[PDB]
Amino acid sequence: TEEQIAEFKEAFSLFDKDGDGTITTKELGTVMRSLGQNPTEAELQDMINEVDADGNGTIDFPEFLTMMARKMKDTDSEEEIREAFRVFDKDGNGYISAAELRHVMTNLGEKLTDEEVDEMIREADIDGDGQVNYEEFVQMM
Ligand SMILES: [Ca+2]
Ligand SMILES: [Pb+2]
Ligand SMILES: [Pb+2]
Ligand SMILES: [Pb+2]
Ligand SMILES: [Pb+2]
Ligand SMILES: [Pb+2]
Ligand SMILES: [Pb+2]
Ligand SMILES: [Pb+2]
Ligand SMILES: [Pb+2]
Repeated sequence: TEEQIAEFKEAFSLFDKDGDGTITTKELGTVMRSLGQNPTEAELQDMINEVDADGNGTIDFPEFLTMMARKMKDTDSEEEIREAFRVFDKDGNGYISAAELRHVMTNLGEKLTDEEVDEMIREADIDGDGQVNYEEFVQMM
């Protein structure tokens, strides 16, 4: 929509120091260093390349818009998976145990045994710690 675009155009403007309608490796360098980040010229060219679809060596507003729109979908998606994880994790210690899973399953209408739930933890527990971490949760969804 019109309103959504004018929001991304402000962020775009922040990068485009010169107001010429593109973001350059050096301009992106200036912003990233405002945020306390290094970065090398090599790393900078890579960030540009990942967004510069026409391949003329800078980023234009349409490329910026297309990128930001996919990031916008990744952000929301990440924050929804994160919220579900926090609900399964009762003590908020960063790990979902068997008792926590069984307790949530029970509320979801599924009365499982500890054997059954220990099997579900084992199914997602890649690292074998005995409980489910965040990436495993994201991967298991
Ligand atoms: Ca993505
Ligand atoms: Pb604003
Ligand atoms: Pb510029
Ligand atoms: Pb072009
Ligand atoms: Pb273009
Ligand atoms: Pb371009
Ligand atoms: Pb926990
Ligand atoms: Pb158990
Ligand atoms: Pb694990």
